[PDB]
Amino acid sequence: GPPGPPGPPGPQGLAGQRGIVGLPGQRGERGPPGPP
Amino acid sequence: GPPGPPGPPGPQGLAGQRGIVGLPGQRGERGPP
Amino acid sequence: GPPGPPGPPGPQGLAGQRGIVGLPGQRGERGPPGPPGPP
Amino acid sequence: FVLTEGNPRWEQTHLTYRIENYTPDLPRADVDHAIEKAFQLWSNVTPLTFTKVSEGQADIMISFVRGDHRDNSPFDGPGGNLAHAFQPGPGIGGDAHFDEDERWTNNFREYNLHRVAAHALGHSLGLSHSTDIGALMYPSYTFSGDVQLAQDDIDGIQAIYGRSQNPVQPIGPQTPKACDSKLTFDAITTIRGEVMFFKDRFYMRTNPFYPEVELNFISVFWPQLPNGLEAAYEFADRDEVRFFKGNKYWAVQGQNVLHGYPKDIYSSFGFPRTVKHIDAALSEENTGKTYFFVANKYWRYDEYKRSMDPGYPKMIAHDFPGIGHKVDAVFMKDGFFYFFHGTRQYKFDPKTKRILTLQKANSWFNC
Ligand SMILES: [Ca+2]
Ligand SMILES: [Ca+2]
Ligand SMILES: [Ca+2]
Ligand SMILES: [Ca+2]
Ligand SMILES: [Zn+2]
Ligand SMILES: [Zn+2]
Repeated sequence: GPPGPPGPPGPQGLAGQRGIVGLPGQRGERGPPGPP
Repeated sequence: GPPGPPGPPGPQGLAGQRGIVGLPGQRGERGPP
Repeated sequence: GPPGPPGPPGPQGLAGQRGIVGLPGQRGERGPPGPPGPP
Repeated sequence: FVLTEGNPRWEQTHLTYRIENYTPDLPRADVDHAIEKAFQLWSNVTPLTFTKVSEGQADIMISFVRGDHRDNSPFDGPGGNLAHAFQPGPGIGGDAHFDEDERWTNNFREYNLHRVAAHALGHSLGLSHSTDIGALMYPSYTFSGDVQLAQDDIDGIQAIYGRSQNPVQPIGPQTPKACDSKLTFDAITTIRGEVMFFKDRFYMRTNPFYPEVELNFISVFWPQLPNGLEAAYEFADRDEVRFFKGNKYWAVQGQNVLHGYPKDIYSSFGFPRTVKHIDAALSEENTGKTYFFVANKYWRYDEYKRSMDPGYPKMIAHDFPGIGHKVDAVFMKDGFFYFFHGTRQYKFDPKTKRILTLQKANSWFNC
């Protein structure tokens, strides 16, 4: 018996996983001076 | 005949979204006197 | 004599590469004023 | 580790590969080498061998291609998917295609060919993506200059083929488990509001707004820091985090290593050369007093005066009663000092110099 044909393609590949949450922003400079 | 070539590989998956942006830095300290 | 049937499916495509680190957040607000200086 | 579905493997122990075409990104030799070396990481831990035939049909055809290329898995241009490979088998079987649209390098720059190749070749031998974040077989490109198989990749690959005939027997780095007693630390810092504990080439990110501990390669944020840190402390005043490794340190401003590091600790701080390294460190809330522990003695540095304090080689066992003889890590949070040694964490009270609460090192997590 003659060899058959190839099967279809494997199902889609999984979506890639999300990324790592970015690092927190830099702390704000200190407030202004005080009212004498 | 042969019940045959197993078939090609499915396509690769999409790349995952960027990482969420981080929080807004802690407020500043109370200024000088 | 007769051509055999189709082969099985296919291996599932490989998963997607992962995401990319997040931008670091924006700096915070400026602090509150400071206590009163001289009288 | 995960063995590809269907358990594809090669029947022939002596394999052959071929670099069909080349990328105009790197000199043909740097590529031959990069791939040569990569194939070695796998053969180094198995009975397998990888010979390179310069023409004809090889068991593994390596090529550089763009977007669509007659193979069902088109590339996405720059970024994202860097490459793919097919499980073992005849014809297209065991092949590797690198996304040419990428800038392939032989350095630290984005997308070091060698590091991306070692992964691909994992799929080419019969391995699939590992759920272990520290494995080479983890669907994520990270790179700290070095490229090795993690104990996980070694286990998985030897599950398929067996061990190297080498008499010594190679071993890889193991990944830490947040919730596992016996877990210990190298350094603990408070980078911007959160707290990051370090163990090997990994960090465990603890943030108040979120419930989960995040484990990952320290390289995610800082690729150029040295592997295996010794101490680390944040200095609010100058939004800086200093990492220590032996006789010198690195200053990091958020996500960028400052210009000029590493830098020796003796010149920058003033330690005797008898101190070959720092064991732990933490700096006062706002008083600018950084403490560096060296074995059973500690030093206090005045951040503002940029110089040590009056005769400070003091014994720890005095100004810090109880805590112990040695410190692995330390950090200040809520006016309290949390000392770490072995598996125990002490909640030291600076105010009344008293050990308030002994506790598990991993206690700070959700276990
Ligand atoms: Ca092949
Ligand atoms: Ca790409
Ligand atoms: Ca290119
Ligand atoms: Ca330490
Ligand atoms: Zn391809
Ligand atoms: Zn992969």
